[PDB]
Amino acid sequence: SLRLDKFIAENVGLTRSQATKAIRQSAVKINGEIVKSGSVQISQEDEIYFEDELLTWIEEGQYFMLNKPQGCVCSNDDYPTIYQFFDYPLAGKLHSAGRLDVDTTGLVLLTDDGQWSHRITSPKHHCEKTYLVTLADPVEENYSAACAEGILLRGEKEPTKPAKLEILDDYNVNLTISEGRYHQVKRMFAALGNKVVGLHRWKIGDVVLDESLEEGEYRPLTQSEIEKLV
Amino acid sequence: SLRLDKFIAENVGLTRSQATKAIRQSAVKINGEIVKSGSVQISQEDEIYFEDELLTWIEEGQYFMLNKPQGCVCSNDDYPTIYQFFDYPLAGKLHSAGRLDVDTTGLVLLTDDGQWSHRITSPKHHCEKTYLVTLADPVEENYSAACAEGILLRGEKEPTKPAKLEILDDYNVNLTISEGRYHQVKRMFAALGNKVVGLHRWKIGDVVLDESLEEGEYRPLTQSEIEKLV
Repeated sequence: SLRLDKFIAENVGLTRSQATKAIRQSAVKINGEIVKSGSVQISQEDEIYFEDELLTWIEEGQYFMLNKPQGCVCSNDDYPTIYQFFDYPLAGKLHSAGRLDVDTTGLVLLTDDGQWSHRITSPKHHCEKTYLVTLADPVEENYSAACAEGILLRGEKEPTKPAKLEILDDYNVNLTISEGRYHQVKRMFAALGNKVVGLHRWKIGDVVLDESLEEGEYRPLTQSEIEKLV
Repeated sequence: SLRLDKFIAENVGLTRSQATKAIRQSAVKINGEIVKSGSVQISQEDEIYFEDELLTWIEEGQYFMLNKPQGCVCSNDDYPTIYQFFDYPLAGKLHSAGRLDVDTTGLVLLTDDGQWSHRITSPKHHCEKTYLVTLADPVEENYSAACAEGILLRGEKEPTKPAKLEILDDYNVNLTISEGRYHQVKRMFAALGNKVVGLHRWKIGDVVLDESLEEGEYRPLTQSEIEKLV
């Protein structure tokens, strides 16, 4: 067996200090339990989680893009999960690099590489995520400026970071955000007096969801896509 | 008349900088519409909202505690509101010091004092709120430690601040939090693998909900209670 902090540092690509801080911030679990000590000994009989993503003991280097349908979640284990779209043992070696809510559709990246996935979801790297947002009511003239300036939402201590809004038509826009607060997009438009009736992610960084993928289908990423994301 | 930013600063008790930021961040409305220009002139007849709480220009000093029932919301706007329990014009000169979701019951403080209410709900402050929480599945031994040491919720950059959990029985607990993150209580228990099926607030600071109040009933706060929340 080996130390939890050594495992987290090496598998998530963090310094021992960063791994220690993550552990202190309740970001690390052993078999579903929050663990606050980096000295705890672990083995392959243990399932290790970082920000709720299951890390594999046998990393090989696998990367995929999935077109997620509604009605399923991005957890390894109420609703079915995205792992139903993969066969075992492959399904058991993967975790996600940015989850999508149960009814949000689109681009979900799956990988067995914890260093790669963390770089993608790390706030510091502020990776851009673009969503096709369909609204119940017509877009208003103040939307673009509000998104660019930032919106102070109830339940938040800070306003949303500047986001880029692109109007497609009166009921559809593309919104690019470099963060992912709880139900952020839904809350942003609700704050503006509208309602999100459709949410589809089609881009992360410079990687676009393969439009030939039906919902539930996935394909391996190309080396170019893998490299562009980090 | 006066500038929207002067009104917000004086009424909510913010610095001119904070007021300017809140307005630019779409947290302020004039007669139900978001206004991002602090220079806009307003009269006593205009209805000003800060994060959807209706403020009062000429404060008289009213403070009440209401026992909120399920099926109603805390706002002036799908369901009936808690202001239905008040007669006009009083109902139109009050706002809350901490809102509860539609099916959450219990203690809601109503007032026309923007500074008093702001301090109670301000993220910069740490006013304690205690809830009787009923869960779908049995509570677990480690719940207390988890709440005391912090839980990292999806959508958050930092773990929840220290909270106090008291187990009452197999499906009920009292949880005291000094934070106000979006749907925090529900998300905390969801993170622990459970589900809140019942939620009743009975204490804010050292002020306890009057047990003699039937749902829908309210009473004025005593001077002692008003001061305890100062």
